[PDB]
Amino acid sequence: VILTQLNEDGTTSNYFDKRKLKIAPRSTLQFKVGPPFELVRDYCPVVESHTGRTLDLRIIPRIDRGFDHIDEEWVGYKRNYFTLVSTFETANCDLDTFLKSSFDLLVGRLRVQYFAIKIKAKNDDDDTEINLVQHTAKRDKGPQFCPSVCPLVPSPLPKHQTIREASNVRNITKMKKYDSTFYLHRDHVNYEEYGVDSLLFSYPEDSIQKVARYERVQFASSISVKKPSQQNKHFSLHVILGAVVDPDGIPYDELALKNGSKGMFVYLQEMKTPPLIIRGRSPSNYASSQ
DNA sequence: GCGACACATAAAC
DNA sequence: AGTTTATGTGTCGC
Repeated sequence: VILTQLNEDGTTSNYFDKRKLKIAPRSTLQFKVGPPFELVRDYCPVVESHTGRTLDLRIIPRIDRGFDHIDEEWVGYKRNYFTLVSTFETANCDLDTFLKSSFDLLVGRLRVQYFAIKIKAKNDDDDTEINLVQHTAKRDKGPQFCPSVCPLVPSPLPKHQTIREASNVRNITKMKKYDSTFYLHRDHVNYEEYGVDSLLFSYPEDSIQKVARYERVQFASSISVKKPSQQNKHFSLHVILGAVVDPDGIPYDELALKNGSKGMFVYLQEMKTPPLIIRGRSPSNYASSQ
């Protein structure tokens, strides 16, 4: 009934079929590593502004809630939360150096203001985009919102156990414990060490995330989970790393910029999951029917 | 099949 | 040690 795999950090992922077994909502058995991500492609090259060195980039994503591996399929539930986390790394540049440097897109050179991640859901068979929604912990007693673009600096991805532990922390002392893992506070650096043109100082806010954490995520309530043939639709979750540039023929999305104008999120790299099945609200998707 | 409201139960403190 | 929080899911009414 429960199939167990050891995660990288020694925690377990415990896969079970909610059609057959009901587990408590706050059980640690609801936390588990989801499907592994794969490269879709690399897009615009990025170079350091004096050396000309190409910046090596890699997205490091993981799903930590919401998906079970059940007989060779990855299965989620429309009504339930998933968690998708991601960082990125720069193989050839340590963070401290990276933040003092400046970088251009090779298209002919657009200056990078900052790096950021976004996520999307798609129908994996036809590339149609599917809406995602997020809640706060208050769920129906708080607002609903669509996942946002997350400015980020390079960082290792926290272990599954760390994401689990930090999921519902309010206590101030405990929050302090995790702060350095999730945030860089630009207002606490020595400003005299940095040039006006430095990458750190073109980030839009002082509080800069080191990890993009999309928690309490669902597919939009209106998604059809089956095809007309009654076969399951196949979905995929995508993570896109971009460079945000000032707007004034390569893939990009428009972005609501800080100063009011509309800039460009220029694609750098994209990863996606294998095909995903989503179980809808039908009673037959739950053990209560049996 | 979906929005709303309800109940239940382990985590968080 | 008890209370509140957070979240899977049961149920009602259209």
